[PDB]
Amino acid sequence: RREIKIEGDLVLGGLFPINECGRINEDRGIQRLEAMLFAIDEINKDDYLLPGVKLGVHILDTCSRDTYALEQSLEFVRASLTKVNIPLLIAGVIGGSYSSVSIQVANLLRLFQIPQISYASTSAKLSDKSRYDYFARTVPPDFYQAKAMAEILRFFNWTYVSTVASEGDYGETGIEAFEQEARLRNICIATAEKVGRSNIRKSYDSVIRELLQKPNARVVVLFMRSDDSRELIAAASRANASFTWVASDGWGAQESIIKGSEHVAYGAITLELASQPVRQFDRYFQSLNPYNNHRNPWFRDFWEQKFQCSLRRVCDKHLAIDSSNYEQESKIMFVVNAVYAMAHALHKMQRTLCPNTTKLCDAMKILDGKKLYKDYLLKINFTAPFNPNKDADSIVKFDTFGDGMGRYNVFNFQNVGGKYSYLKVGHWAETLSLDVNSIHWSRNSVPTSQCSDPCAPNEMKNMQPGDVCCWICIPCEPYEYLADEFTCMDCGSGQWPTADLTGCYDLPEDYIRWEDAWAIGPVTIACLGFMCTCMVVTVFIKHNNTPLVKASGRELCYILLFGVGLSYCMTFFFIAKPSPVICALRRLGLGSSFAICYSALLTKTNKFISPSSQVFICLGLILVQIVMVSVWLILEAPGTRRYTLAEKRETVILKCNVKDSSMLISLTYDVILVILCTVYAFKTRKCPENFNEAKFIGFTMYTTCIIWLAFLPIFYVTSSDYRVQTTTMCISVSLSGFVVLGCLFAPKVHIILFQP
Amino acid sequence: KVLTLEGDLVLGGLFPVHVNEHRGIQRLEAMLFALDRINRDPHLLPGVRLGAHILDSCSKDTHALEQALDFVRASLPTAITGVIGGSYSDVSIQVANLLRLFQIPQISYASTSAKLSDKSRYDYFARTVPPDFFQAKAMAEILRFFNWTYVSTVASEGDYGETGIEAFELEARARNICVATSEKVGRAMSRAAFEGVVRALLQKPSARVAVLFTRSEDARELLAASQRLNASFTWVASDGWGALESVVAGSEGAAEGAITIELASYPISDFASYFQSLDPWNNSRNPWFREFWEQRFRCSFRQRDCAAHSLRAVPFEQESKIMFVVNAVYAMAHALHNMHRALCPNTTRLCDAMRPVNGRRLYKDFVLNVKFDAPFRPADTHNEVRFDRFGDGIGRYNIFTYLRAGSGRYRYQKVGYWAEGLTLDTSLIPWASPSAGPLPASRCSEPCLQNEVKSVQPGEVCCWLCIPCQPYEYRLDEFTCADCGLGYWPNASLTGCFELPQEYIRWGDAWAVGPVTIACLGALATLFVLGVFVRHNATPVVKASGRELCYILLGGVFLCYCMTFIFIAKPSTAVCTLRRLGLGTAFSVCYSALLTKTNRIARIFISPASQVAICLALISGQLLIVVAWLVVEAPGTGKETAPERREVVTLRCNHRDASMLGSLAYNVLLIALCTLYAFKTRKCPENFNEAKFIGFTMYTTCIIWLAFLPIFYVTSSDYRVQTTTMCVSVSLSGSVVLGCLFAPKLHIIL
Ligand SMILES: CC(C)CCC[C@@H](C)[C@H]1CC[C@H]2[C@@H]3CC=C4C[C@@H](O)CC[C@]4(C)[C@H]3CC[C@]12C
Ligand SMILES: CC(C)CCC[C@@H](C)[C@H]1CC[C@H]2[C@@H]3CC=C4C[C@@H](O)CC[C@]4(C)[C@H]3CC[C@]12C
Ligand SMILES: CC(C)CCC[C@@H](C)[C@H]1CC[C@H]2[C@@H]3CC=C4C[C@@H](O)CC[C@]4(C)[C@H]3CC[C@]12C
Ligand SMILES: CC(C)CCC[C@@H](C)[C@H]1CC[C@H]2[C@@H]3CC=C4C[C@@H](O)CC[C@]4(C)[C@H]3CC[C@]12C
Ligand SMILES: CC(C)CCC[C@@H](C)[C@H]1CC[C@H]2[C@@H]3CC=C4C[C@@H](O)CC[C@]4(C)[C@H]3CC[C@]12C
Ligand SMILES: CC(C)CCC[C@@H](C)[C@H]1CC[C@H]2[C@@H]3CC=C4C[C@@H](O)CC[C@]4(C)[C@H]3CC[C@]12C
Ligand SMILES: CC(C)CCC[C@@H](C)[C@H]1CC[C@H]2[C@@H]3CC=C4C[C@@H](O)CC[C@]4(C)[C@H]3CC[C@]12C
Ligand SMILES: N[C@@H](CCC(=O)O)C(=O)O
Ligand SMILES: N[C@@H](CCC(=O)O)C(=O)O
Repeated sequence: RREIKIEGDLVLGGLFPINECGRINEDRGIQRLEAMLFAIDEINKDDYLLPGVKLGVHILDTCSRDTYALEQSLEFVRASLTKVNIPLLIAGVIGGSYSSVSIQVANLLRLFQIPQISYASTSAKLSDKSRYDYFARTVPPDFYQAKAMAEILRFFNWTYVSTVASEGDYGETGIEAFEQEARLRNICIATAEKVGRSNIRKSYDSVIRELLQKPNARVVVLFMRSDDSRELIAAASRANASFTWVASDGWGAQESIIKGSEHVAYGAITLELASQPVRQFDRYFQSLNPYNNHRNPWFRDFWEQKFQCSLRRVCDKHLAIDSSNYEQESKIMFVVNAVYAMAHALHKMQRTLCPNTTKLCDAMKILDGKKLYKDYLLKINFTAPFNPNKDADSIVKFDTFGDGMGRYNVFNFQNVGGKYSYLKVGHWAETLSLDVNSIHWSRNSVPTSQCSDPCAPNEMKNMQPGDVCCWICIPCEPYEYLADEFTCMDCGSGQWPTADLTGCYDLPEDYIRWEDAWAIGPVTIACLGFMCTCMVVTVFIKHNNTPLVKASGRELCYILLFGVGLSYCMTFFFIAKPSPVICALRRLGLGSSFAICYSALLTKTNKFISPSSQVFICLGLILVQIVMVSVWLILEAPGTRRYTLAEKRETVILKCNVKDSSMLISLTYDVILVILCTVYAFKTRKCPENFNEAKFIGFTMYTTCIIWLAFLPIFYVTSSDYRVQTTTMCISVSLSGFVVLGCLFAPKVHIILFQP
Repeated sequence: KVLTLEGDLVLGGLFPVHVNEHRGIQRLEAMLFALDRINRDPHLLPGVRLGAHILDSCSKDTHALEQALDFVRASLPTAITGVIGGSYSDVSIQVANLLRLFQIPQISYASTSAKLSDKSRYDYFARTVPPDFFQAKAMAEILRFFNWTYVSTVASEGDYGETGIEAFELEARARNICVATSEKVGRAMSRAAFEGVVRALLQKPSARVAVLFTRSEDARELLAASQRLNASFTWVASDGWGALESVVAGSEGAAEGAITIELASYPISDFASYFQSLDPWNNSRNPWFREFWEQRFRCSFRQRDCAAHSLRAVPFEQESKIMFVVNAVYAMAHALHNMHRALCPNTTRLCDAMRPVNGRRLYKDFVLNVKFDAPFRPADTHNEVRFDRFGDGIGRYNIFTYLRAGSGRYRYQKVGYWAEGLTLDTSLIPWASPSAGPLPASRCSEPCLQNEVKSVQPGEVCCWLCIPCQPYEYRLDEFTCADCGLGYWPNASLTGCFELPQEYIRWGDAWAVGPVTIACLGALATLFVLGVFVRHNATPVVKASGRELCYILLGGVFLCYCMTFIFIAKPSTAVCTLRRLGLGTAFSVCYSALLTKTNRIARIFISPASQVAICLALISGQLLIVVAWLVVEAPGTGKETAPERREVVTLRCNHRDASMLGSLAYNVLLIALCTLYAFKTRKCPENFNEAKFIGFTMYTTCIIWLAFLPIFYVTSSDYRVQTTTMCVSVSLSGSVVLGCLFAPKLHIIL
């Protein structure tokens, strides 16, 4: 048990990590330990701060272990019992550097009402004034640093990063805080390792191997204590790591962690608290030798370790700590400020409470913890002891919970000129102030987030593979819509995708549209068919002018003219828009006109009142058969005008959508009766008065059978594909209405014979 | 001073000896007796013997810290596997805070405070006595089982009351129990303020039960105030008024039937014999027994005036908590035995692996998962000692319902117990079956028949009005009157919104039996009569009116006659379309039939082949208007044909209702042509019987026009009997014209 036992009227304890625990820390333990001694003597040699009383110390060691800290911390509360190495009363102690050390000591000291303040315990678990009530700080908590790292990553467009932490209370506490900050800035962590302080071969190699097996993430964040950073860096050299490490205040600007393995830490970003170096402490440390520093038991080991010799065998014993081999620790001003916290607080508490004399009055024999800490420490405001500035940064003030203020810096490992040294790159007062001067690993800032890249709305298939938070883009949606991130839904078969891709709107179908391309072809025949009706009307106009008695066509010719007159008109409906009224009339018009014309010819071929009634009866029998099937077909007219030709939504088109095969089936028996009556004529061997007309009937009907037997296969092969294939169907129907006019021309030429 | 018992695994104690008699000495002797009995008892640590390290607490936090520092100064004395203490909440909290850092678990026996139930701050702390907030679950269970929902919660200013009330409020949400009002009872704020606060609790006559998480004095003074006000209440009180006759004192009040939750205890018989046998000579281990003997018996050992007095005279009674100390010490012993049987299996003695305390694994694994049998059992087979995952014990509560029927007053009678199950003996409660209810606190607007329901909750959560919508407004979700079918009452299905397709088609006679039979009879007679003239086809033609007029007349009468019969049909999508087509063609042809005949007479004052051409041309023009109107109108079935407050009665075509006005307009053109045709006739001499029929037809059109006005107003919104009757009149008038047209043929043939 080696410790400093400087006595005095009032004793201020301390806890420093001198041992890293055979080895001795050179920059974190000894440098901070000498700062407290330097501040203590200045307080004694002062006139405007607590005069007449000398301050002693009870500094101990922690070995960077929380369990060992508790055993040493028990010495502080020894003098607070008074029930039974004489103990000394301690007004307050200085907290340990590590967060884990501070937590264990703070919990123990809370019960005995012993105030404690730290200089480097930047942990977010503390500062909750419900458990660690008697604990103030000079440094900001561990949640501004998480924001600083998130801002740095977002500034360099870094998204895919990996994070590691230590099993100590400092490790996992800040990782959780970093999680929300990463999620807010649209970035994610690859993996969240939790490595312990056990060894290197068991765990450190596995952690590096996991990062090495996936070279996709080139930049990682090192949120670990300084104790665990030394061995990981050495382990990285063995595995030949080439990462760009982003370190917290743990690594900081230390030049002892990277010793012999600096070839892997190239271009590493480290965050360290801003602190102006103190010039007075430089003279004290540079003129420090073992021959005049018998107060420090650990100085002999530090001298034997920093300057390799024995007090290389025995050294010349003349060399001194000079600027050539000595650098100022960043967290030295905090230690000096920490010592002055009690020095100023006790001055505000001793003189004010006992204005009669500037000494230890009888009221100060027993110290208090509630009044000393809550009232005085939380409001103490005083300028920096040894600093050339008087701005807001120089003055130290405790917050509501007891803290400092965010002054995180952005260091960089920026080897230049053959010398390995850190160099300042930015500042994080409240805004990003990084300047682009860092010398990165190879030739520029390493790029990351190659697992996910900005895609285009054309694909919209942001599916997630087995890993997490990095989607890869693949084309999907063959004219579909994507209303979700990773799904390509199939839209309606009769619709077309929108420009915004969030929906599938109904494309405008194309009808015959009258004046158009070859689809307008049957319209020309329909117009020609209208002229045929006018010619038929002209024949009818000449028919009533003294009709021939021997013709016997008093009304059968008119019915035939009526049959062929609407045959041309039915072609107009078939080439018109697919209206519900037209779709119903298309089937009825074609069947009625064909049956009526065929029936009239059959009746004429086979007094005169009975054939007219028979012609109407047979035509009516077919007509009532049409409406018999119409009620099962036209009843879907409200549901008609629906899109069809749904072949992978390849430009679907709208049509009647009902009675497609039924209309073809309907025409089957319409012509079956016609052809049955055609063959029953048997050439109609009769008198020559009507034999020539019968020969015309025997020729027109014979041609009608041939064209009908050939038209039906044309209808089947042209099914679907409207406006390109239905045009042939419309052309055939118009041709079907045109040819029957040619059949009606046989009576016309017979009437022409009568004319002259 | 320090009490040390020779052993191997020394155990710690923190009883508040300072000299306190009924709380300090009793439990100390309890654990000493338990340790002595278990040292000689087999089946638990046969080789290794437990020790004792008893340090007083003085009921102070600083003294507790100073004494407990001894338990951590060793193995930072023999390494202590654990300490037993926690008589006071503050002492237990301080000791748990001190001992959590050194990984030395403890078991408590009397720390019932709810502040120690969180493992975030006290990770290595456990207790045997249940905390004070487990009574809340029993409260809600007994309240729900007794049909009580409206409660008047009463709290206390202390931490106990606040924790109990917050636990009860949190746990009552799952029990469907709402707090009518929440109040506070301070540490005796004022005598006159208690009347005000009890009035604030009793402001609602609906609520009759009141939770009473208050201490003994507060409950007693509140009961006194209630008795002064002379109010009637049932109080489901807490451990503060737990089977205590001092709290009720002599003020009976309304304490009858007040359910009380009281902690249970074991009547240990072995400990009584041991405790009655202590003397200040043989029991030299105790360093405070001399002071206790001096204080209790009022004598000094120096004066030699203490031997006469002895404990054999004064009766001995346990303070309802000696069981907990024995349970805690035996839980520690069983945990140590489980260590021995799982860490030193080869050797029955203490192996080298048990030299460390191993407190971290011990408490987490084999302390919270112990199920040892009940020790010193009075044969009540209760046991059930098992610390939960929150490091807290469980126990049973003996319900003590207040009663005064047997002893007159102050008779606490046990009813049941709460041990992982609610057990109430209703037959023992004074509110037996022959009573006007067990003072039902009940709820607010809760009992409803579900036929009427609003469920808006104007006030409290339990309060919800059940008022039905006036038309019942197709209520589906029992919360908002929906509009699935319409704004009136539907068939309601299986208690939900619906849309009944029910409607009247007027098929079974109804109020139109006459017109239905008249139309069919007239149609058959007219068709048969018309065929008589066609039989000859030679006699009428020589008297003019050839087959062209005969065919038109025959077609006209057939169309109008059949149009009357088609009216009686189901108004489907086809019927609405043909409804316009019915009179759009039948009335057109008959009007055009007489127009052609009238035009021929006017033109003669001929073109027989073209005589029918002009007649059908006018008919086709009327059909052209009909086809052009029906496509725009698009006739369809109309669901809305009933008034706002009536059910669906008629499903008449809504489109045809507007087309009905146009139907008269369509018939107006036919009527206008008929009037113009009649004027063109002028004189009608010789065979002109149709002129009289034309005049009758003009009256018929006027009658139809006269009957057309009520169709828009009332004749369409009615049961359609009048609408169907109008078709018969039009058909009959057309048949009357036919009777006045083929009147010559009726007489010439005869
Ligand atoms: C507008 C259209 C659709 C109405 C229905 C068709 C009409 C115009 C047709 C169908 C049957 C036809 C009749 C059939 C037979 C004869 C007998 C003849 O000696 C004179 C013409 C006459 C009387 C025809 C007139 C026109 C007629 C009535
Ligand atoms: C002249 C002979 C041969 C045929 C009789 C003419 C027929 C086919 C014509 C004459 C007037 C035409 C109508 C004129 C206007 C419209 C409105 C339009 O939105 C749908 C088609 C529709 C309803 C037409 C249907 C066909 C129609 C009724
Ligand atoms: C008298 C002889 C020449 C017969 C004349 C028939 C005329 C009037 C008929 C025959 C086919 C008819 C067309 C058939 C279909 C349509 C499409 C519809 O959306 C508007 C009306 C329109 C464009 C019709 C107008 C009238 C029409 C051209
Ligand atoms: C005239 C325009 C508006 C429509 C023409 C449609 C054609 C295809 C149809 C529709 C209704 C049909 C008429 C309906 C009823 C009859 C009565 C029957 O005893 C002879 C045929 C006849 C006269 C039909 C002839 C063909 C017809 C006129
Ligand atoms: C709108 C429709 C219903 C009007 C009527 C159309 C049909 C049924 C009509 C129009 C012309 C009529 C024909 C006209 C003339 C004659 C000659 C007569 O000696 C017998 C009846 C007969 C043969 C008729 C039969 C019915 C007939 C064919
Ligand atoms: C004017 C009269 C004398 C002769 C002509 C009658 C014609 C127009 C009638 C007779 C039967 C009728 C059909 C009967 C049933 C249906 C089914 C319905 O879902 C749509 C209308 C439809 C398809 C009707 C259309 C019109 C129709 C074809
Ligand atoms: C007899 C001739 C001259 C004229 C009448 C022709 C008939 C067959 C035509 C003309 C107008 C047509 C109607 C026009 C519109 C509709 C609405 C649709 O949702 C169902 C079919 C329906 C109801 C049609 C049925 C057939 C119809 C009634
Ligand atoms: N400040 C770091 C460690 C400081 C140091 O290593 O000096 C922590 O959170 O413990
Ligand atoms: N249960 C009380 C005291 C227990 C007792 O007095 O027995 C507490 O919170 O400490």
